[PDB]
Amino acid sequence: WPLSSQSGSYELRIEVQPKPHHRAHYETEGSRGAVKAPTGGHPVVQLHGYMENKPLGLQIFIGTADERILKPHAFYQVHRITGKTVTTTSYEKIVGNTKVLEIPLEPKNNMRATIDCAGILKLRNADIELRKGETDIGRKNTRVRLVFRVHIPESSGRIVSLQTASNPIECSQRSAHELPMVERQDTDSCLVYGGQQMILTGQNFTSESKVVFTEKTTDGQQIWEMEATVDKDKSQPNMLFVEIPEYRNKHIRTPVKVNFYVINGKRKRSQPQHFTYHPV
Amino acid sequence: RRIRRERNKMAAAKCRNRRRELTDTLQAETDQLEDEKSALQTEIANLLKEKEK
Amino acid sequence: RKRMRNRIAASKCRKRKLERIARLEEKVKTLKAQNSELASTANMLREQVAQL
DNA sequence: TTTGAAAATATGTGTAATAG
DNA sequence: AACTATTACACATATTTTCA
Repeated sequence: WPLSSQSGSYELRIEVQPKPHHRAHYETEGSRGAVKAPTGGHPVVQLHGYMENKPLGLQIFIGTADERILKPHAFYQVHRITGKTVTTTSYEKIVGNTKVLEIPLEPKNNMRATIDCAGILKLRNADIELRKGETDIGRKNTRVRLVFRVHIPESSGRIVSLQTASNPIECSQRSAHELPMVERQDTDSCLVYGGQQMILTGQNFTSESKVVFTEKTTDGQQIWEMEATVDKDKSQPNMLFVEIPEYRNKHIRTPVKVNFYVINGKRKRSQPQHFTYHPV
Repeated sequence: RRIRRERNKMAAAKCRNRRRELTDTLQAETDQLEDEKSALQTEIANLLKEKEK
Repeated sequence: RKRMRNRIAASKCRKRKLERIARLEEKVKTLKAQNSELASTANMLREQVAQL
């Protein structure tokens, strides 16, 4: 369902996130192994607070990423990966104009599930953009999140439905190499004056990297653009040192929400990051 | 009369910028409405949880 | 010379450019409409919970 | 399988012919 | 006439999909 849901009154959390990149494969290709973790291990999600003793069905499907509302991603589909040295997790594949996997959640294992049968398929853009109803162009649109749900039946016969999504994931071979990307920011806010160092940690940061700041209305209109001065004198491998810029109207009396992004050339920019300035 | 090109240059550019800004705006609009829509949906689900005590 | 294939691309590229805008408008109508109705169902439940 | 790229498209820019 | 908006064309670039 593209219908919203939450972390719940209990909690379904992702204990081990996926790697930032995962070149997915087409139908015209040999399948790739299912998504892995940065440690070489695998992604892990479990249900906390399940004081009961019956196996449920955790389902996963490839959702959208970027700064939009979570929605099953139309240009990508989960793929049941073949096998491992040890049959780790079993699967079940179904649809609804988009495939969905269901790996059993065992109480025996603390309602924890190691995801290693989750691969990703890529569909031809022109193939999708065809069906009437679709308004999103696939070009340049290559990011994703692994979405997981669980339906907890209750003693009252109720269904508390939970859902969670991983961190964005790049699937585009080229994009994964070209487009920069923040995964950690040192600070989330500060006051109007700015002039404070924010440590930005991510991938593909070069010496062409510039950090831009934006102000937009609910109207979707850019109201402000300010470039920050990142210490390009010397630094570590992949992490920029950003000097937060002063806000346009230092006289605000209520917190403003802004965005900033990293850019390496006209068409090589990161996804919009969040930031907020506080009044004085 | 090579200026003819300099101008037709902008002429074309103009029109092109027009069709872009237009479509970007639209993309903005739909994206926002989806924002609004989900907010209602989550609310509605919050009231149904609230209701059925 | 390979130009025969491009004329075909652009044509499609442009045609598609348009269809996109058209599809977006219809989607705005649809959403404005849906949202209105949902806005109501919201209020509706609101009063109800406020009387329970 | 996994990696890197050529081969194939898709989209931007400058022109030219043409409608308005 | 003289000028701008429009649309298709060839060529340059940008991304995607097919192959090795």
